[PDB]
Order: sequence, then C-alpha cells, then structure tokens
Amino acid sequence: ECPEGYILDDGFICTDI
Amino acid sequence: IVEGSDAEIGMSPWQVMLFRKSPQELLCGASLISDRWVLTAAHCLLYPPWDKNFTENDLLVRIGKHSRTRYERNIEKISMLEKIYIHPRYNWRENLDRDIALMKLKKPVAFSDYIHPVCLPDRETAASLLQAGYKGRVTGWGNLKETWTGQPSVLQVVNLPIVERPVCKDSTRIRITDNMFCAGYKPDEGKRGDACEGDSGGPFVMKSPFNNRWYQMGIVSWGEGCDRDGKYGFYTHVFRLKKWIQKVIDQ
Amino acid sequence: IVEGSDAEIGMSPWQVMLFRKSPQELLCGASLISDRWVLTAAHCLLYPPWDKNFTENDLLVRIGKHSRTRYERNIEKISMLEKIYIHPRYNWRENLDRDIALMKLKKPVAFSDYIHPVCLPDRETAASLLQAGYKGRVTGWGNLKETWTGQPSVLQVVNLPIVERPVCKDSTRIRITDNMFCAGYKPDEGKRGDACEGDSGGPFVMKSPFNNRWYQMGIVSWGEGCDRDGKYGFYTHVFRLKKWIQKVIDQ
Amino acid sequence: ADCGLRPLFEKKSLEDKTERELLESYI
Amino acid sequence: ADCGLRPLFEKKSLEDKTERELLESYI
Ligand SMILES: *C[C@@](*)(O)[C@H](CCCNC(N)=[NH2+])NC(=O)[C@@H]1CCCN1C(=O)[C@H](N)Cc1ccccc1
Ligand SMILES: *C[C@@](*)(O)[C@H](CCCNC(N)=[NH2+])NC(=O)[C@@H]1CCCN1C(=O)[C@H](N)Cc1ccccc1
Repeated sequence: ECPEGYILDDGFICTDI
Repeated sequence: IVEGSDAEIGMSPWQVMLFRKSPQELLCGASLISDRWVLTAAHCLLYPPWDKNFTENDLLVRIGKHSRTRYERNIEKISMLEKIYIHPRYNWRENLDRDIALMKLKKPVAFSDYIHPVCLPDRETAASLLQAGYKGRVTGWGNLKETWTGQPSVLQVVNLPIVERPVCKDSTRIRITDNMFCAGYKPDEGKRGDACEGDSGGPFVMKSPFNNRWYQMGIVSWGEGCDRDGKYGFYTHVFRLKKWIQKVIDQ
Repeated sequence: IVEGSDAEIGMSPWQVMLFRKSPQELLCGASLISDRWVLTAAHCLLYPPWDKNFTENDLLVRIGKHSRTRYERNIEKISMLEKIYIHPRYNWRENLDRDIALMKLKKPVAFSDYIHPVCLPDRETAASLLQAGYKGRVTGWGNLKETWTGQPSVLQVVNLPIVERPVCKDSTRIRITDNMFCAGYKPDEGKRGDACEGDSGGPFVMKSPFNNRWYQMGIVSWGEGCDRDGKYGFYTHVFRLKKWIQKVIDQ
Repeated sequence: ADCGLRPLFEKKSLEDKTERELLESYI
Repeated sequence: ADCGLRPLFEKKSLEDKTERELLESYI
C-alpha cells in the first residue's frame, strides 16, 4: 500500500505504476 | 448505488473515482467536465465534524474505470491534483448548502473512448429538463445497501425521476435551499432507487432531447439512509452554481 | 544482485518472491522445489537481533515473476503459507549457521512455462559439482549496489566461481561451518558480481553436465558488504542440510 | 465542446440499455 | 522428476545467453 503504487485485486498486491 | 444496474462499457465517460491514497481506498465520484477540471462534492474534501480535510495530496484521480477494484491498465488513467477549490459558502456546519468543489489536475487528460467530458447546462436547458417527472441518471461504486456498509464491483447506473420542492422539504427535517434538488419515486410509485454512502461527487446527468448531448444537473450531495421509503436524496444544484464554476475556471 | 545482468524470460522457473503483506514490500527470495513446498533462508523469517519474526500470515509467496514490482497478472501465482519450518539448529546468535527454512503452501502450484521446480543434489551430484573453480548462478531482485539500500527492475542473474574453504575462512572474521560455502571472484581475476541485501533465500544453482538438469546447491545466506574486493558471499549448504528437508517432508 | 457525446454510443450512434427511459420521461 | 528441466529452454532445446559460461566452468 505505498509509493507510486496502486493496489490491484488478486492477493491485493500493489501494482507500481 | 442502491437498487441500480451494472453500467455498460463506455456508457459514462465523465465519471471519476476519487481515490484515497492511504489507506488505498475509495473516497468519492467526480465528473470530468474538461481535460483538466473535475467536479466533486465539497464535503468529500472537508467535513470538520468527522474531521475530514484532505489536500491535493491525499487524493489520486482515476479516469475511465468500470471496475471498482481492478486497476484497468490500458483503459483507466490516474491523475493528481494541482489545486482544489471549495465553494466558500459551502455550509458544512448546517445542511451542506453548496456542496460543490472543483479540483484542477496537474496535467490535462487524454480523451479515449472511455475518458470523455460532460456538458454543464445553460439557463436555457436548465429550465426545461429540470422538472418533476423527468428522470436523470445517477452513477457509482459506493454502498449497495443502506446497511451493508456492500460495494458494487462495477459501476452502477440508476435512473430516478426529479421530485417536487415541497415533497422534498416535507420529506426531511433539514433546511432545504435553492441550491439543492431531491430525486426519486414516491413511496407508492412501485420502483426504487437511490444513491448512497460512497457516491458523493458523482454526476446526475440528463440527456437533452434537443441538442442530444448529456448534461450534468446535480452532484450527489446528501440524503438520509438509502433507498428509504417516501424519503428522497439531494443533489447540489449545478446550474445555480454555474457562475462560480465559470468564475474559478477562468483565472 | 551486484554486477548482474537482466534475467531472460522463463530463465529461472524455481525462483520465488517472498512478499510482506504490509507494508507491501519484498523480503527475500525462495526456490520452488515441489508444487506446494518452498525453500528459503531462515533469517528471512527470524532474526531476533533485528526484531524479525514473521509467520504463515504476514507473507505472501509470489511465484513465477520477472518484474519486481509489476503485478504480472497472467503469469504469476500468488500463494499463502500453510506452515513454515525453520531448521532447529539455525544459529541466529552466532554466525547464522544453518540458514534454512521450508514453507509449505496451502495449495499446490500450477506449473507454467514459468512455474517449474528445481532439483536437490544427490550425494554424488552434490559431490562432483561442489568444487572450487566451478560457476554457479545467483538470481534476485535485491539491492543493486552495496549502498543504494538501488533495486532491480527485473530479476537479476549473475554467475560466480565457488571459492575454497580456506580463502573463505581467511576471507572473514566470522566463524565458518561445514554447512556454508563462499562463491565469487578473487580480487585479482578481473570479473565481479555478488548477491546482496534483499537477496537471501534465492537459489544458487548449477547445471549438471551428466543429466543436464539444474540443481540447487546453495541458498543466499550472508555476506560482508556486497561486491567487495576479496570478500565472498556465503551460501547455506543444501546438500548437507538435505536429510532434514527429506524429513520435514514426511508429515 | 465535443462534450456529452459518447464515443461508443452517441458517435457509433447506438443507444444504451436504458436511455430510452429518460428520453421518454420528457413530455 | 520433471525438475530442473526449464520449459522455455532445455525442453524447447534452447540455451540461455550465459549457461554455457557455466559449463566451460565444470572441468
Ligand atoms: C458525501 C456523500 O457520499 C454523502 C451522500 C450519500 C447520499 N445518500 C443518499 N441517500 N443518496 N453524504 C453524507 O454522508 C453527508 C455528509 C455529512 C452527513 N451526510 C449525509 O448525507 C447525512 N445522511 C445527512 C445530512 C447531514 C448533515 C447535513 C445534510 C445532510
Ligand atoms: C539475509 C540476506 O539478505 C543477507 C545476505 C545477502 C547476501 N550477502 C552478500 N553480500 N552476498 N543476510 C543477512 O543480512 C545476514 C543476517 C543478519 C546479518 N547478515 C549479514 O549478512 C551481515 N551483513 C553480516 C553477518 C552478520 C551476522 C552474522 C553473519 C553475517
């Protein structure tokens, strides 16, 4: 849940964009 | 949205998901009105009684979503606020009078089949679609049930009629003002619906039978409970505020 | 990995990422050895000095990755620990002796062209291959520079010579054991490369010229700096900790 | 200024599942 | 058992860009 990033939704992993 | 439908792809391009950065989670709706201005409900930003007060830096802007959860990668766009303006006579203290807020993006937006702006009304158009009887469309990803506290996985549409001034005022105990409007079926009109918690800012549009373009009439502002009988929800009156909007966007 | 290259796709099937749920951040490496069993370095999960102690619940195992950050949605398989087993004579207090952990997943893993297990050595494969002078290959998404405390954008591979008992020992002040090994070039061989922080648990493998399969020989355990002139990296000695593995892996 | 005209609808010139409802409400 | 036989390689019978530096290594 953090910088740059964005929470996706399958093992609510962060996707860093 | 309580008692809605599932939105259709590309069906509502001016919709914006206002994102709380931390914890990562949904705040409210918004509407793209141009390529760098977005319009939301003032109490999404500031609401002192609950100690809500965000900065152009607590929010992330998502344009072109459908799915609430999914980070739709080559569709969706994420932007960040350069400024944010709250209508100075926004009444957080009494009854949310003038729950209108404008947030200006740091950079413009790319309009895809999915990212596209909604028109603001004319004293002209404002005057003939805003009338008891006429249905407007409300949109969002907040609470489905008044009390489920749940959330839709995809955009929700719901088409409700515009109710009559008294009706509304007689409906609640709150101080209704000229900068509000209520929408919905009567306790006996055998249809339901309503916007709800998590749906503020989202557009309440109307499709012009003339020039045949989609317009914004209200901004989901407040209500009492959700899809409750003989009780309607309130929307900021955008055209009465059309000049403050005119005003900040210029200069 | 310091002094590495970019991994080519599908180059390290057995490689596993071990991710902290919150703050969502990389923790270490792992190797997939079977479909629902995984092997990691023990201090990744427990290191009292530093206040480290995790569970079958603060970690996510991310299998079949390449991009360190990108949530590679159709290729990777996120999983969860059912139980974590740490070697009973794991030495935190003295020299990290027996840096070995085994975590077995709740459900088995789908083998992709990406998810494929690595083989453990035989008394003999382990025998003829574990010889000074021979190159092994290390991989990980940890720190790029001793001090960058940056991070690889994609997996990192790097090949290193296995050094000799002596050299290693004289190489440090720390106590060596029969259960460790050093790998890397002499400060005279004009080549470099090292494993580094955020690298533990990842596999140190060798490709067998007999059967031409890939074996796991070492585990990234410890070091002093990273890519330091005449200081080598220590890998846990898997062949030699292999009966415990074979053991936990019956029940 | 291109506003309120929907790429995938108002242009391709298709109607969405329920806008007929709306248009029918006026008058 | 299927182990250590990389599918995009050993099976498609293709070599990675460096696995042969490794072999010249061994003996
Ligand atoms: C910000 C919005 O998401 C939301 C509106 C939900 C819409 N409800 C229905 N039925 N369409 N607003 C709020 O919660 C605001 C802010 C503070 C209180 N509030 C309410 O809507 C209260 N339920 C009522 C209210 C309180 C004070 C002043 C006006 C209304
Ligand atoms: C946990 C692994 O990420 C890491 C080793 C990284 C590879 N090292 C190099 N450069 N090839 N291990 C550790 O951090 C261990 C655990 C605690 C301290 N530690 C160290 O490597 C220290 N830098 C040195 C050391 C301290 C205590 C006992 C043994 C070694």
